Amino acid sequence: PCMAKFGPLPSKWQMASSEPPCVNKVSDWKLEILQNGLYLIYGQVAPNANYNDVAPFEVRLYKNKDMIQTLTNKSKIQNVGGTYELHVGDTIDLIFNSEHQVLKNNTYWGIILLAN
Amino acid sequence: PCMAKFGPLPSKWQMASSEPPCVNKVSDWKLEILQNGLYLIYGQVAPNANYNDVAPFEVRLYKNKDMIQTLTNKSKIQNVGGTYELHVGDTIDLIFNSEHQVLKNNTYWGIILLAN
Amino acid sequence: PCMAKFGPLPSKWQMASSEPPCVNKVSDWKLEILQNGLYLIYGQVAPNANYNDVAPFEVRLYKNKDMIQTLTNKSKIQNVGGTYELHVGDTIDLIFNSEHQVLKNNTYWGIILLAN
Repeated sequence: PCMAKFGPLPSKWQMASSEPPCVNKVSDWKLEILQNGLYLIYGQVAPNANYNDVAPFEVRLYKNKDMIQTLTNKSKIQNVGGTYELHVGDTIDLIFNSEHQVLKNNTYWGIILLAN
Repeated sequence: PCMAKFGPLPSKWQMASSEPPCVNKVSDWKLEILQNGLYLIYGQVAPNANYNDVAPFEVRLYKNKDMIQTLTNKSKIQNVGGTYELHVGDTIDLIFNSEHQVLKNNTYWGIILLAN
Repeated sequence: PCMAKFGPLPSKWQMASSEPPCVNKVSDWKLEILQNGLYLIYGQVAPNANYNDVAPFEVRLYKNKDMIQTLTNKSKIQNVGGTYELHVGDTIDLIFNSEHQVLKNNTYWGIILLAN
């Protein structure tokens, strides 16, 4: 199997595949796709309940430059991802409006190659 | 493969895995997770069209004590589940506001282990 | 693996399975299920931005005669599908309110057999 997961704390990027790998980590919360195929993106955002800064609550999942998911709910744990056919060079990134909107000890996302 | 499905009638819990199993049935509509891993929960709620009792319409999917899905639509067949990384000891349960809100001959949920 | 995908242009139905096959193409955008099992339907609708005809915007996914997904958003790329236990004889079809509501060079759907 080829899969990767970022977080939650203490972990950053964790990876497991054969050679050649299907993905490579770019930086915290961001990955590049190295093989064409059918992937399942998964994970969860646990929103910090006592978040009281001025930035509105929003978490955004990016495929390349385009948002593919917006999470707007400050109370409940919400799933990230879905099923995506992805191509070589694509990136996936999870971006928080404020690093404190979220509980990084219970926030993560990952990916698994399902098929070519 | 490791998988399990509850219902629909006439069936209750049906299971198939190797030893040791990845899940074990707790009771009707309720399962315990026995291995850490990436699961896909699936299934459907077929709402009883002629439901006329006082209880409002709602079906709830639970992970442990927390609702992970609420189904509020009394007319259409609606999918249950999604992709969840689950841990040893976790339960998943499907709870109906009234056993008659739903058509148990066309209502079920199941689970498959995707990866460790 | 057993899988099939329609589109995007230039492609129509593309298939790959062992014998006997799990699905067979009926016609453009429409497939029949030949084996009972757990499938994942995937894909995306890329809405034509400059769509200005009288037909309202809607894309519908059908399981047999019943809509299982409605896509109503004229601006963003939106995912199609989810996880469905499907039976022999079932059809899946993707229907557009107007063939021009959508960019067929970036519109497709596919299916993969996950388990029996």
